Amino acid sequence: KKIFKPEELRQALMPTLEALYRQDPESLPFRQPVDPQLLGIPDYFDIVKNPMDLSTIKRKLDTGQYQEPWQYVDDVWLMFNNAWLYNRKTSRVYKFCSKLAEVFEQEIDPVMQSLG
Ligand SMILES: CO[C@H]1CC[C@H](n2c([C@@H]3CCCC(=O)N3c3ccc(F)c(F)c3)nc3cc(-c4c(C)noc4C)ccc32)CC1
Repeated sequence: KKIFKPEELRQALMPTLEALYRQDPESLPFRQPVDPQLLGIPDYFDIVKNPMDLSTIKRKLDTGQYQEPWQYVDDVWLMFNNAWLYNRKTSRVYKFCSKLAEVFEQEIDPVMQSLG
């Protein structure tokens, strides 16, 4: 039973977020919030109720909004889940999402090792 102290957590989690950002081009569609007006997809917020993206995860990590690892993981998962939900499996964005989820599953493992 491990309970992370706040700044040990930020230092534990930030490398996993940097690993997502470092995927180029795969992280590019995820670096800023989806703007349905600019992209001419007005149904986006009908399907994606709770948007999430790397810039929002970064800001939340930087402002102590993740008190335990599972809250951070939840938001990362949410940004993947939204992208798989909204996009077709053949699309670049969908395949890029899968690449990032693959990276995340490797990079989050040491933190998970510490918890269990
Ligand atoms: C850096 O400026 C950005 C790059 C990605 C651009 N983009 C693009 C542009 C549109 C024009 C065609 C194209 O190839 N884009 C693009 C550009 C860079 C990419 F890495 C990429 F995978 C796709 N499509 C986006 C889709 C999404 C998306 C997500 C995430 N979930 O549901 C949807 C819909 C998000 C961003 C998309 C928008 C401007």
